[PDB]
Amino acid sequence: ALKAPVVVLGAGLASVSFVAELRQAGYQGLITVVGDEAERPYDRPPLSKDFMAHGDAEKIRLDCKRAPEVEWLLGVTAQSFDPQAHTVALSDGRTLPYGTLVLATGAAPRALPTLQGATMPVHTLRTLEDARRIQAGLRPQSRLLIVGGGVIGLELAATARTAGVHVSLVETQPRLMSRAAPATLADFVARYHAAQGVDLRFERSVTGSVDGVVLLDDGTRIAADMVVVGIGVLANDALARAAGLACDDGIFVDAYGRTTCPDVYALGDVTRQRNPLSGRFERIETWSNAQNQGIAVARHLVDPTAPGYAELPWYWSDQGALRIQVAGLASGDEEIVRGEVSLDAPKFTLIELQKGRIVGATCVNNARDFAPLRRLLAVGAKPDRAALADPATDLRKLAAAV
Amino acid sequence: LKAPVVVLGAGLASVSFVAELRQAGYQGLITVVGDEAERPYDRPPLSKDFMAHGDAEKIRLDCKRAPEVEWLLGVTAQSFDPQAHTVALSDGRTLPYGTLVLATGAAPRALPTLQGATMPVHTLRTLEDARRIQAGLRPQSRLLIVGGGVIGLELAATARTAGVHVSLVETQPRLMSRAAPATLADFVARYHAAQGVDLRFERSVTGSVDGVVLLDDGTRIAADMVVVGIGVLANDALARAAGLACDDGIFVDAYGRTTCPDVYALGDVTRQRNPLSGRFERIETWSNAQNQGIAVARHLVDPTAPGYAELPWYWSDQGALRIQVAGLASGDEEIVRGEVSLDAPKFTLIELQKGRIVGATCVNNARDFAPLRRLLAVGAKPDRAALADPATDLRKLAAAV
Amino acid sequence: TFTKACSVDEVPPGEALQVSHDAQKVAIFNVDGEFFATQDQCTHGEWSLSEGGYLDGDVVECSLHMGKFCVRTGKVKSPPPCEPLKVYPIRIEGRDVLVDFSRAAL
Ligand SMILES: Cc1cc2nc3c(=O)[nH]c(=O)nc-3n(C[C@H](O)[C@H](O)[C@H](O)COP(=O)(O)OP(=O)(O)OC[C@H]3O[C@@H](n4cnc5c(N)ncnc54)[C@H](O)[C@@H]3O)c2cc1C
Ligand SMILES: Cc1cc2nc3c(=O)[nH]c(=O)nc-3n(C[C@H](O)[C@H](O)[C@H](O)COP(=O)(O)OP(=O)(O)OC[C@H]3O[C@@H](n4cnc5c(N)ncnc54)[C@H](O)[C@@H]3O)c2cc1C
Ligand code: FES
Repeated sequence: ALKAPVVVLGAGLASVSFVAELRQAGYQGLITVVGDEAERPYDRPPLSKDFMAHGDAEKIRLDCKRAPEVEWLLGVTAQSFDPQAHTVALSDGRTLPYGTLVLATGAAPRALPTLQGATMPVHTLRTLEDARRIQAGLRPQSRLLIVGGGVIGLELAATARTAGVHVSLVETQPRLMSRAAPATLADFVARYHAAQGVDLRFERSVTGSVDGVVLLDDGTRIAADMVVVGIGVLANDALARAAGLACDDGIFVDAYGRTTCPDVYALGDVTRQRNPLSGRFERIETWSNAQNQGIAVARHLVDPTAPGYAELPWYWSDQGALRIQVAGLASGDEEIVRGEVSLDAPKFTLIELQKGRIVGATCVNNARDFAPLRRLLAVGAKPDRAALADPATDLRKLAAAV
Repeated sequence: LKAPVVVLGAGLASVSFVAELRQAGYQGLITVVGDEAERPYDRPPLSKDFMAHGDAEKIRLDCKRAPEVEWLLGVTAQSFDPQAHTVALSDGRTLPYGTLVLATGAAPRALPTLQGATMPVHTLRTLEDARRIQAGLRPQSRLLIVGGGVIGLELAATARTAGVHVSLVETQPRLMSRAAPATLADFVARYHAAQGVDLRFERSVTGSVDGVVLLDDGTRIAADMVVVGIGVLANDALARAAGLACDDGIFVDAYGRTTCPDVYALGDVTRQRNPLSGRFERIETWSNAQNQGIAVARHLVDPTAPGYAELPWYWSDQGALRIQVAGLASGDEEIVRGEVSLDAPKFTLIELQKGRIVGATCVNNARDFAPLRRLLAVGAKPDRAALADPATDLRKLAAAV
Repeated sequence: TFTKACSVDEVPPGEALQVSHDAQKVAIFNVDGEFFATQDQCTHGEWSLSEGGYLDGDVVECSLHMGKFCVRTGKVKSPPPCEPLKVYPIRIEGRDVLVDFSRAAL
């Protein structure tokens, strides 16, 4: 039961998306939103794109326009809350009372401890401070070493290239994007990346540095004028474990965003929820989730006959010449291919199935397939195998019809 | 805490909760709801001595530490509406609650292969689920056993002693893989092996013909009976229809709370933080049920009391063996102590992880178990040399080091 | 200066044809009989709104990230887009559909 006052900790995409559904669903009680960053809440995905380019923080601004008569407290940290007093201590000395408390504190990046004391600069990229900072480090005749081959290593590599930097990349796995991409796509994309001016080093390790030169485990030397660490993000659930809620690198929540603690909710990167596709409680590190879990949770708070979050996971990545969309599971017992898998005209889709049922699907420069495959996903459909591989088949009339 | 208190289920978990609520102070109403007709009983002596004598009187739980409880025995809870603060039972009776406790435990996994297949087929968990067995373990008989799990191997060894021809086929290489150390599991297969038990491995299961029990290697496993012990699954249906966070158990913090306010969960039905790996697992033991249920009652009553914080531990009686296991089965090293003997066992395995004890195990050696639990709980890094000197006193060690 | 971007048939009800004046790619939509010409590029990830996108009513959805705008003002009806679409004046002069690739409001 939603009771005023409503207090949200974190002013990111989940916060913002969350309180707009509060009001723009008819809740005009008191709301306060706390964030430890000082600046209007800003979209994060454009940082890996546009921002290194025309470095405008003013077009990537989360526009909290749909949240009237909200109280923002930016540049203010939440140190702790008391579930038994129903208050939150902030950094500026103030006490926030609450009937309902929402943790939407996201995740932080797990920097390099081996690049602990590097004479060269290094940044973990997660904000509009770090953003501005790498970007402005991206000069034409220069070096840059990225550590990690996931989406941030790849996305930032790409523009580093467009920058004019000779980019090389350390990867600890034998593949890129192990966390959530079909292997085909991963193997595609790396081949995409080689053919552009990016120097890939799979299976390797950063054992340390020397003066101005990198140190892979194989004693390898790398002259880098700037380094970037995108080894992944850990949940910031610190205030959560502190107060006794259920946490395992992330805060557990059920279908309405409930925690194990009465009057406390949780959304976005910080949380661990069911993947209906797997059945396992995973943290889901997607914009997609950030927003829609946001909405689904604030509307159930305002309308309890309404369902809890049910949507299926999906995300994007826009690295170089590749507008990629990935939905549901990365893994199936069978894979189906459509289109032309070329590093110069790539325009295709992958479909992943499991005993007939679609468990997932990607799209590279083929948006028109995405929506219809996602809806097929959503009802766990097992369509006709041969039709799915028949390029005369349009997946919209298939998705739409039966 | 909010009366009336309602506990769903009446196994060891619930009976410990209310028996402790009372002790802790609580003078409020309390109603317990048990689908089986039986007064609360204990499950470990079902694969053990009950099969040796068989008197339900003998395997009975003390409810006198928990006075003034409306035990609804013989009834099943069909749902709860958390918004309404009510429980729907099968006797048509409704139950309003202030605090609601889910202590339903779990059920014996089934095996399709023996689904209406000639001879009797059983699981061991419930009392009724123990006498049909006890009436099948005829002194002269054969018998077969799926899975070398705690109840499969306990029943294998209570069998033999009657002069009843076991036969154990398991789908994995060793025994006791879910939790025991690989060291422990080898000595137990050789020990049972040395006791008759034609132990088979990585060998499931197809076709039973009133003699020809199921198997992928055409085997006259030969039995009138089949006791199946392939693991169990959380009875988390009602919390599930309720919308609480589940995944083959109800996720609870160390205070017992689920994601639904005013609803708690205890014992085998739960998924909770194991402080050794820091993962949420089902802790399906006798000690967790008892202990967790007490520590949830204790903090509910007193506002200050700390949350549940024991590390896992269990026991298994298999023939002459008295196996006691502490913590995780493995780390980066293992020290062995005492005698690893075929006919007269008595040894101790301690597991280490970058020098801190993270696991222990003792067989027919109970004075050593107790101290290692003690060092296992503080995070001790004792001297490994000394740990292996058979003259080192582990009590001396524990009660000081 | 108004310049003829297409015909009143090239762009039928509920559909939409781009127009590449110079390199001024422009989105044209027909909504129940009225034409509204917008900037073809989605302000979020500069995907094509006329080619691939879904106009439901006077609402254009993005197939890339499934963001949504109004074709009459160019105002986002749903993020990820943070910015409105700029939109061009549009005249119909018989069977021809006029756009002045200047005066594109925002
Ligand atoms: C570079 C980059 C590129 C990405 N690209 C994509 C993409 O292409 N597609 C996609 O689907 N996803 C992408 N993502 C993921 C997406 O941005 C996240 O899923 C989304 O931002 C989740 O936001 P959130 O609100 O849950 O957490 P956040 O956005 O981090 O918001 C958390 C806020 O809480 C503040 N906070 C934390 N602790 C406290 C405290 N104690 N007191 C006060 N404030 C606190 C934080 O500092 C921050 O202001 C990208 C992310 C980044 C960083
Ligand atoms: C034969 C056997 C031997 C064992 N031996 C050992 C051993 O040697 N060492 C050890 O550590 N552990 C042993 N265990 C495990 C230990 O006994 C269990 O961990 C323990 O009994 C679980 O406690 P519990 O109270 O949570 O669950 P349970 O004992 O399962 O009790 C839960 C009760 O809830 C009831 N219930 C479920 N749904 C409903 C409903 N809808 N309405 C009403 N009632 C409902 C169930 O029917 C059941 O009676 C053994 C278990 C068995 C079965
Ligand atoms: S490019 Fe249209 S919403 Fe992303």
